[PDB]
Amino acid sequence: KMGGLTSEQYHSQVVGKIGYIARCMQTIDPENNLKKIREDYQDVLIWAEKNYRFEEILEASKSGKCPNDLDALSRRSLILQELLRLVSSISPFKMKLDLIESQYEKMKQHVNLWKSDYHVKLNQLNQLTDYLKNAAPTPKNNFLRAMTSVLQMQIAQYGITEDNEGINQLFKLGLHLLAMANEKIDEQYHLFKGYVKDQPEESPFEGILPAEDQKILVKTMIDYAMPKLSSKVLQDKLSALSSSDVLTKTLLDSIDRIVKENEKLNA
Amino acid sequence: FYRLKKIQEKKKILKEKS
Amino acid sequence: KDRIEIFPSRMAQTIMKARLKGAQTGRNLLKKKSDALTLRFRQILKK
Amino acid sequence: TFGYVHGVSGPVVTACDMAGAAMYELVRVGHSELVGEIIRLEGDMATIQVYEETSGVSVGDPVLRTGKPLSVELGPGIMGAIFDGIQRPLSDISSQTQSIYIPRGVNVSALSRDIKWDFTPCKNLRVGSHITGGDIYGIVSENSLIKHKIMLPPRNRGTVTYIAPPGNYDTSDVVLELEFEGVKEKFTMVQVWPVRQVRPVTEKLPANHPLLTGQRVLDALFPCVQGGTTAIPGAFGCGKTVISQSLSKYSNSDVIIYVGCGERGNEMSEVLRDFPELTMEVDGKVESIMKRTALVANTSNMPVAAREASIYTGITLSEYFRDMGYHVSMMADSTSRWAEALREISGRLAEMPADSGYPAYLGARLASFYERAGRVKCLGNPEREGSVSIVGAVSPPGGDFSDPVTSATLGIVQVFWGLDKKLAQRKHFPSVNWLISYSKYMRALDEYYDKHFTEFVPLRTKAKEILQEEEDLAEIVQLVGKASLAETDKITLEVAKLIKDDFLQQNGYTPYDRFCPFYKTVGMLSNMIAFYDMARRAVETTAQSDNKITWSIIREHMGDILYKLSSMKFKDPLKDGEAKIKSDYAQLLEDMQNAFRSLE
Amino acid sequence: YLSQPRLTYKTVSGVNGPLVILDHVKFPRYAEIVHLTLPDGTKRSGQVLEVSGSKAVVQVFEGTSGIDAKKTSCEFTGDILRTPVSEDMLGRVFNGSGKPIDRGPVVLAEDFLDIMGQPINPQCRIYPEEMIQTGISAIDGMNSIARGQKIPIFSAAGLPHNEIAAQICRQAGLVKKSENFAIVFAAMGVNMETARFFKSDFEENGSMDNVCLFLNLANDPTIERIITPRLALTTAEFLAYQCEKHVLVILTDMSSYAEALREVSAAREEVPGRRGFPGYMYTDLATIYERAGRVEGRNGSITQIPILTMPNDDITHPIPDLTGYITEGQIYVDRQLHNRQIYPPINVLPSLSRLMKSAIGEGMTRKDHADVSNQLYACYAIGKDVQAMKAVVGEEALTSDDLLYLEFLQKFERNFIAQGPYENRTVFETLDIGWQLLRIFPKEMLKRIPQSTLSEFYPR
Amino acid sequence: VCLFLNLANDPTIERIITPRLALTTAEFLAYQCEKHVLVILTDMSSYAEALREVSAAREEVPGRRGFPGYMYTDLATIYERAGRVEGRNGSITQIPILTMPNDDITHPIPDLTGYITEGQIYVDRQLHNRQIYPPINVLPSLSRLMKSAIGEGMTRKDHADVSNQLYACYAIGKDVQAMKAVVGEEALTSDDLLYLEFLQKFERNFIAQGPYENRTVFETLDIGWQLLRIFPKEMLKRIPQSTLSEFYPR
Repeated sequence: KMGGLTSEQYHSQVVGKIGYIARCMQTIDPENNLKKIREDYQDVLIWAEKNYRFEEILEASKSGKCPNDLDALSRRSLILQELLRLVSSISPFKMKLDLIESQYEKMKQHVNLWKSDYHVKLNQLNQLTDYLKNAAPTPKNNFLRAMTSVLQMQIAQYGITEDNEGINQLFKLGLHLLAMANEKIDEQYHLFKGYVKDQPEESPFEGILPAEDQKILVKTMIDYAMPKLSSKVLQDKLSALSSSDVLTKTLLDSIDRIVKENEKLNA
Repeated sequence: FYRLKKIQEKKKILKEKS
Repeated sequence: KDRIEIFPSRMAQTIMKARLKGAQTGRNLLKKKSDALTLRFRQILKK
Repeated sequence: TFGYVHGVSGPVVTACDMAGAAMYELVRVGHSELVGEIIRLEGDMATIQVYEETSGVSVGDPVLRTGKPLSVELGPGIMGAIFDGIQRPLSDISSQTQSIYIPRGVNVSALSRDIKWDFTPCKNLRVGSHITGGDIYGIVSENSLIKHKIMLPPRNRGTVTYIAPPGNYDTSDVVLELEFEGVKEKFTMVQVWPVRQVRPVTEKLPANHPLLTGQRVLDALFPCVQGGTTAIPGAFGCGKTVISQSLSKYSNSDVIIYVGCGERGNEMSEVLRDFPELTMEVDGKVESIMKRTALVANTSNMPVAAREASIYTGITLSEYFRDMGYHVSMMADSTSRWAEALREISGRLAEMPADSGYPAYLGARLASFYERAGRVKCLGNPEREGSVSIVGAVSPPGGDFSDPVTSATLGIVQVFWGLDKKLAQRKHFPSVNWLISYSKYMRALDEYYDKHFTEFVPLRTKAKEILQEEEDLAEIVQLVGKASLAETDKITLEVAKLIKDDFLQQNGYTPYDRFCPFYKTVGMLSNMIAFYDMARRAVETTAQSDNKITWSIIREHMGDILYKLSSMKFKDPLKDGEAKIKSDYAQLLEDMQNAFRSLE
Repeated sequence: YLSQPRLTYKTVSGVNGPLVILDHVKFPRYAEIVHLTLPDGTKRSGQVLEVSGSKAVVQVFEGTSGIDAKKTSCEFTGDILRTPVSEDMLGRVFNGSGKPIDRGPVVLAEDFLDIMGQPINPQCRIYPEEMIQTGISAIDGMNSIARGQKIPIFSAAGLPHNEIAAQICRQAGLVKKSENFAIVFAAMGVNMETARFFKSDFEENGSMDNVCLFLNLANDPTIERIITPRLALTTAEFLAYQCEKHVLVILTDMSSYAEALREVSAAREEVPGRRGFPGYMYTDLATIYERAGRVEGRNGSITQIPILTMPNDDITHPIPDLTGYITEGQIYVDRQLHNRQIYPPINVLPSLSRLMKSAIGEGMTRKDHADVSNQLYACYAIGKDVQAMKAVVGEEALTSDDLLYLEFLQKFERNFIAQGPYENRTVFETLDIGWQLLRIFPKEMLKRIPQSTLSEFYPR
Repeated sequence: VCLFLNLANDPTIERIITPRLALTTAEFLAYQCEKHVLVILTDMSSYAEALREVSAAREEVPGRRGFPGYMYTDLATIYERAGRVEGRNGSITQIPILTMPNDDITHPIPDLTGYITEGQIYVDRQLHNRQIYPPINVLPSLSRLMKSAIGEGMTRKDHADVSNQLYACYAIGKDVQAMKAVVGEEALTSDDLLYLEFLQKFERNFIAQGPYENRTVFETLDIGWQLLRIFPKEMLKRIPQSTLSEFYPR
């Protein structure tokens, strides 16, 4: 209590932290399935699983029954808080109970969690996620949304703690597209297609994105080449592709094929 | 400064106790 | 010594300020004369 | 309540019938309700120092007791607001009264009770939760940049009895109600805090992260940290606006709080005109810095007890935004104009003077002020961490660092960026002296550098050595004739000038030199010191070999390498990427190495 | 209005110094105004200085001679000092308390304004832009004054700062591009020869219709010297911010104001401050110097020119030192230039205008203003250094470029600075004189003038 | 260790009873439990300034620069609680730490402290600016209990003479260093250069130590003799002859 943590203040803070750990647990696992984790936090979840008032757990802390080392409680709370952050960032997708405990005990053994790079990559992912909560439909917003959904699923399938260079690539690509001026539109198409080319698959949004928006994705990529037209035959050729509901890499290669004959229609 | 403050203090002691 | 023998008063202050200004103008006069002689010296050496 | 006036003699009012009135409480005197503060009690009488003009106050006038000392209101409505040392809403007085003056005894709230704010509660909280002091229990969407976190006051606790659903509320509605030991507390979006009390934290951490400003100097040679304390010289024609403009536009801070502590009348009209014009870029869009900035503005004729309490209003606002999880950087312009109002308030109370007339408690105040900065772990449940960085400005008479205020502030602060006028007259910008400046935060930024920019600290030490050696070789070149110059010294006096002209000199009126990232800075310094190293070894190896190399051969064998060195500071960080500039610098390095092997 | 009858008291309970202590006052109001009637009939005026219960302490303007505690009457006015103000005050001479001393009637009021005034909102003031043309090339051409600045004149005893003030007053105006202007003059603590000079010089040089003169003399009551600049500034604020004129306010010898401040402070039984003057002198000077500037929505300004004499020619005395913390720049009236018989004796090397950059330029004076001023300053300093070296090196061992910096010196001090007390030089005449002086040096020596301007103005 | 931490954002008037709590603890541990205590009181300047503030609060007679007239009699009730007593096997060694305002040693705080304590260790700024550690200037330093603690059977027979000779040589070297700033480098004699060499080697070999280096006193005396051998034994006019006969040639 080096300076301002009076006894009343110290034990009020302890009771508050106990309640916060209880709430974070109830949110991270509403239907009890991480029995290992709900067991590791048992001595602090007991004081909330049965109804004690604020003053009962307060006098329990002053006496000495419940945990009263605010620093130990803080370092045990940061772990569960970052777990909840990881499992609530990837909200539409999900994670199964093996990777959850894997990541949990990978976090439990870190020297300093606030100085880790799981914290840093979670900061980046949450930046991307928060820009898109009330965004306006536009090219760069749609591209960010697509790449963000792909990143969320890749994290839900692999994890955040171990290195997975697809996740790193998508991370830095999204963080470079997010900070790109909303006037540069020739660059924020080159970024999207340069990503799509360096992606082993060719149907990335395979349940990753509902088809109703894959239509908007394929259309948005179809009117970026129409102003650059130079004939009528290629008009029909390009507008024939307008019937695809899957933004496949072959469609983009067909786009850059048709633009070849577009150029060929000049001197 | 100290001498003048002393004179004023003695003034405001006399006038109040008298 | 570390000080000049004088008594503190608002007359000694202006006297001492006058002394300071006079000394640090004489310094500039001598610092100009020395560089004049120095230029002459550097010319004499070359020729 | 409601004492009465018994006597008036100058600014000092005496009030009778004031039985239970605390010391330093605030009161409102008269029928126009001038604001004053209780400075002495005696029986049933109170002695009040009135802030405004007491001309016209008669005997028998009312005296309203407020119940609290000088405090600030903290809630949504602070960003982009303009206050003064008492936290009066200048831009709202100006529009409700439609006059160009500040009325006498004006009583308007600091945060408007008309705006409807978008409030969403914490989704886990429900009736029965255990919430303590500091917990964030809601969020108000203030603007597109700053989320405003609603926190419980640092001294309350209990169980949630009622919490409001998401919706639009003004800063008067009850958004939370909790219970403790049979007593209820209702809490709204605004909390009140005394400005002379430090806000509580969980622990004061050591500061170990840089404060990025964007200038190559002040970021390489004299670094500041997030949570540090800086001091600059506030003088005329020294190029002082670079610091505040850089802090506002290009910095890793989240919130900015600017404070004028008694500035001239027309010097405030320049800040209040320029600051609403600066812009930033966030998420690609361009926004105004007054979406994350608050200003405290005083002039020389405003009350002397507002020109003194300004520093405290500013630091309390920044400690309020630090407790949310943000990183704030406060700036106090002309702390000397605050010390003079301090001395005058002392003088009014007929207090014994100290050295140079300033009060006895001057260093105590100047130290307990700067002890409020730093990085902290915030009180409350959701495990955050914040910081406050203070930048003070002193105005020593004629550049003399012996005034009590300047001596104290240089004894306290850890960084000191010394802006010079001599360099400003030579068109050397930013006009930092680099010879009297210092920074004592260089040993705290050692895990950071060694983890992120491993090959930097040696370059920093080398550059400092070179810039010192070019300077203590001054009489050697004047009292002797420039000829008795060992080749090591020619190499120095040339590369040090290369640094002075193409590293330490930056031009903000460009598209490439407004902001200099740190990868670009370390690249530009590594190429220069690598040149220096190679060109110095090439000479001192062939010291006695009949093939004496001098700077005359080095400057002819590499005539384009030197230009490309002097042209490193044109690589745009936006039109060119980061990998592109890295590869360009690496290519220049390999060309240097080649053209140095094709010389031996 | 005030429709209740006034109260007269015959309850004087003490007399000492300039103070009369009355008892049984009903509800004594602070800073109120009182009219005293002496036992024989002479009428005096006073102001309430302290209030305590049923007791008032009145400070009498004309002293307490012949006042006894049994037949002197004091009638209480019921309010504070409010002065009448109208636009007809332009062209008139009042004394320190505001009553006519020019053989004319009293001011028919357009309003009654409290002379203490309220502070200007820091958020309504805007930045000074255009130029105030004084007609003196040492100020106009090299220390330009912007509309809304506050720039003092520092001088000493015996130096001719009153004639400089009079010339500024009877020449100042606006720049004639390719006039709503007024002046308010406040003379505080002047003797009778100075007051005669001001009055006659203004009213006989055909200019006393855009001037309002407030004359306070050294034998006048010392309380009127406290209210003289506040009447001047109340009138200036009316004119500038309600009638939208451009006002210039000249206040002569603020040092006498400081002395009167010290007197009325010591009358309150307050312990002296640093070097004699009260501890609150900064705030009192600031409530005067800060009643100035441009404001948003009005087309009028207030420019202030305080004038001081430095005691013992010291620049760190409390009055100059504190005036430096509130104002923007300074003009220096020198004594070496006065003894060498140069008028006006203005030293341009220590002088400065902090807002000159805003007052000059294209569309305000001319496109060559800043460069001509910079080059004149540079050449003058260099010529002074050359004249220093000439005394030890000898005039027969000087360069040909050091013989040019010694003709520029004489021509600059005798043709540019030295003007003539009735000679009005517009800004363009000043700049043309500057070019006539700069054409001594070959075009290649004028280093501070860009080549794009050395092409248009040098070949003439 | 027992810490009593009063920080810069804590009550000012409670800085008056902190050193007295520390010293009461020290006296209990030393004169009743018979231990050897070492007391470190940090910034007696802040104590003196809190004392000035409380004195000015109730309008008492000042001394120099506003400090109360009883500041000597108040600092002496703190510094004088340090020593040994007859019959008990404890002690109290006090090491206050000061900060002199503007590096002035004539300020009331250092001036009244030096009249009460048995010496002082002077930390210099001019040596800090040359990156010297520890930056200790030995001329304004003093210890008043040295003469009775050194010598034969205590450290070594020659301690006092080496100390006095190093003092004399250091003072003459600092005189020559200031003469040459006026008369130039090439107007000095053959002995002035000996003094200017002693100055450099002393400041770099004797003073400068390194922050974790523990020199036994015999190593210090050997370094002192290696420094004194710069001069012929006739320039060392403070050392008796029978000491120079035994210690100078080696």
